[PDB]
Amino acid sequence: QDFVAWLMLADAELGMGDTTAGEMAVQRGLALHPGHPEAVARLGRVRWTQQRHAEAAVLLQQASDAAPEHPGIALWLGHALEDAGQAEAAAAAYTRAHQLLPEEPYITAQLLNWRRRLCDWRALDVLSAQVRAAVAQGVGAVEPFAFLSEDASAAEQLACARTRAQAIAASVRPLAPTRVRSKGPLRVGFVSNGFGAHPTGLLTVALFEALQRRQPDLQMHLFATSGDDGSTLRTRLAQASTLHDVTALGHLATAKHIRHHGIDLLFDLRGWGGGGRPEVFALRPAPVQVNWLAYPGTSGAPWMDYVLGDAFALPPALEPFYSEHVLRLQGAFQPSDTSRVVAEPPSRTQCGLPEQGVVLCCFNNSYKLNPQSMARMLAVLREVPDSVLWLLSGPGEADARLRAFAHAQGVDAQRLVFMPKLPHPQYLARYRHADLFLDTHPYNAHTTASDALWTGCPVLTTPGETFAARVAGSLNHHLGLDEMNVADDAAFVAKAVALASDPAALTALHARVDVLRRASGVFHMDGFADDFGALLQALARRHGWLGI
Ligand SMILES: CC(=O)N[C@@H]1[C@@H](O)[C@H](O)[C@@H](CO)O[C@@H]1CP(=O)(O)OP(=O)(O)OC[C@H]1O[C@@H](n2ccc(=O)[nH]c2=O)[C@H](O)[C@@H]1O
Ligand SMILES: [Mn+2]
Repeated sequence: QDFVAWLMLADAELGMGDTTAGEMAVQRGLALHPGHPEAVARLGRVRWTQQRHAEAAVLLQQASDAAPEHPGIALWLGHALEDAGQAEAAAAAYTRAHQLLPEEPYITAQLLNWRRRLCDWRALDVLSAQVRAAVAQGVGAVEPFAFLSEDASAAEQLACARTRAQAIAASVRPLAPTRVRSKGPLRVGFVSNGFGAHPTGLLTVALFEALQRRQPDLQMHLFATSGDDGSTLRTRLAQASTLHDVTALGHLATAKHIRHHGIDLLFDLRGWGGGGRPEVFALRPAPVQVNWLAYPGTSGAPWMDYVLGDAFALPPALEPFYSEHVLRLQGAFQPSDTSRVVAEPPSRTQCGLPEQGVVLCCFNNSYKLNPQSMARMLAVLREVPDSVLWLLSGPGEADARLRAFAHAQGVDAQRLVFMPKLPHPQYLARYRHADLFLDTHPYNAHTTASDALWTGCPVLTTPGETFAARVAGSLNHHLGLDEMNVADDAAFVAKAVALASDPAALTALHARVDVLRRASGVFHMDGFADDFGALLQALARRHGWLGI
């Protein structure tokens, strides 16, 4: 007959992963004091872990109303609103929560991440500062993936990453160590939530296909942390490897499953950004663990032996900012699905383009569209009379905010065009109307840059000082397109303008993109598989492998 105790014990089930016996406890808490903000909020947290995202928000909105000053409620409400797909309302609650506890960094950082997603730039500079300070001070549980959006050095990214990795490591007891097998075929494993219609699957599929044909001595094992999505990608990946569906397994069981298969080299294709699975790596189920492709920066993690980069994206000057030992592929670090035949799109009109005019384009998640990147794109529009800027439609009112900024920047708002979300092949097809792709800084197009070039659309970029800001530049460089890697904003604006105001030169550059996309190594997955396989083998011998 004890109220406080019920919620306290309901919390103990949560914490230990007890949705069902935890709900019995919360419900009985509500049967003593019905409508009490502390229980009403808690019931909404149940529904939320049970994945009843919409009922959660209805309940958490009650509490919030019953106590608009309770910061924990304000915050919990926001998560539910977010996970219920209500972007704008979600950012309002974090805005309130931040205002209730102006100096709680944990909240500031989630606030910042949501504003960037909605292209809401109010007091952006102050929030960015507060997040970076929090990284400095070790506080805030800033997430390394979110941090990539900030203009922060490689030194700051390492701080963020390694603090985060160290907190996780302190809560985890690694599996007993093991060594790379001495003899026999190498077992190489990759952990990922994106084996299907997602960037990781999309980038790695033709590569796994080539490895299957060309590197018979390496056994590729995919550990998929997501179920089968019906995509040809997922099916092709399963056909080109041994795919283990470990969706549903906890961290410990996933790590145990990897160990069960005696994986020699384990690759994190998550990496710091997915649902996670970070403790799966903290458990050290494989003797050599490699950060590659998925997370574009250092893991900062004591459980990660290596990072796999390339000479341009991960140049020598950048090595000290990586906790891992750095390995490099001979060409670009990024593979791609060179089996794609880009289809033909609907007419320009049907894609919301004017029938005439240069179409500048930047397809990229909203959080990469920062003021600096937008402003240099708007500058090109201002200098080139009939051009247009093509963007992906973003969440909530992001599109309207960009429109207003275009106006504020002296550009007719209607010269922005927003592509709705489209299955991959239809989206890829859109590039055939694109004249020039304008990269963002400091977080480049990554998968979208690969898409553009594969279709034949040039990418203009300003290689920066962190790996995430040199990816597009690495593709350009390995393709041979160095004139498309330029020094700074002024040079980026001047280059996009020289090209857009001269349609013959722009056409010549499309023809040059086409020759180089045929000739260069960037899009030869046979040679990528050879180089990848040889690296894997050399790395395994360095750890005792005596070969097949
Ligand atoms: C792989 C990589 O280099 N970067 C990581 C990726 O590995 C990771 O798993 C993901 C998790 O956050 O973060 C970035 C993705 P990143 O590489 O940044 O790729 P994004 O720009 O997020 O691209 C999303 C994907 O959706 C496709 N698209 C987009 C819009 C549309 O309407 N239709 C469509 O098909 C694009 O081809 C792209 O492949
Ligand atoms: Mn298995």
